[PDB]
Amino acid sequence: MVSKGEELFTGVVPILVELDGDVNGHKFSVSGEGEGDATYGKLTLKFICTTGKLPVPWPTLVTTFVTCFARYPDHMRQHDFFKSAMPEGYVQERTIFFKDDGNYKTRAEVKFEGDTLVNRIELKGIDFKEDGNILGHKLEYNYNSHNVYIMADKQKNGIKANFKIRHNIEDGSVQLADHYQQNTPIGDGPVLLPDNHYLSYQSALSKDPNEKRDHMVLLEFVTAAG
Repeated sequence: MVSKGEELFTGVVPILVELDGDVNGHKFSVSGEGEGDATYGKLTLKFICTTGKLPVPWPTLVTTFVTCFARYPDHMRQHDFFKSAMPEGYVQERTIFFKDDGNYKTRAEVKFEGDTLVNRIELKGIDFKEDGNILGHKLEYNYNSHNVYIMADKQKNGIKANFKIRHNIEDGSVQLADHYQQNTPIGDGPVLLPDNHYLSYQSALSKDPNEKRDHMVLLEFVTAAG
């Protein structure tokens, strides 16, 4: 049988992303739009900084900017927490510790508003070096592939994960961003709590040659595996 959650993702779904951020008192907002195709694990999104110049590097926000679009192959259907929580949705929280620098704390609600899948985020960053790799914009505009290990969090009726993102620094070195994550359903309904598994990610960042606002174009693929 097909679940309500699964059914909401059988075709291409429009996405809206909204973020209000404050990093060391540098306040900013970002809007994003695009589409997700969960059958292929495929996200196509464009983000705009609506407040002017983004005060942090775009790559540092990629993980923050909708895992309900992951491709869960048929044999893993009973392990797809993210879709099972829909349409009421889930809260996705992270702390992201930038090694030798500050940290982001993010809280997002991911849910449907009509036919649009919305990721609404608040981000708070503190303890950054005003001249470091983040506030000093020393990170390359690119992105590495990663596997993320997902575990059930039974107590919380959700999932958790921790994983390392390594951002390439302009001098050939790497800026580690250690991610700690917890997701919990918004509604009171049942969800699917998964066996341990992983998600394989690839992300490509580009620019729209006709766009004059500070922005990022993201093509991201995410597939579940045992």
